Amino acid sequence: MENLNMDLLYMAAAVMMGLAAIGAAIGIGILGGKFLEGAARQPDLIPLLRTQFFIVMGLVDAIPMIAVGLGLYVMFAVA
Repeated sequence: MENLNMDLLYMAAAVMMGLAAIGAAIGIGILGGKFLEGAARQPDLIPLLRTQFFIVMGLVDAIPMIAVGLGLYVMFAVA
């Protein structure tokens, strides 16, 4: 109950920032890897900046899961 509560809040964060933060990780990797291989043959002036949008597309993916996993981790510390 008290134990189950810490179990609930633990596995909640692992379903949360497990799921998205890895989806983030691969997309920064996939998209931002390929998108800079667009920037390379071009100058790295303009399409280096669009390549930001893509690694950032990844960073935002993990953000609400790491902040909710933070809220779940602080709630674990109470429980």
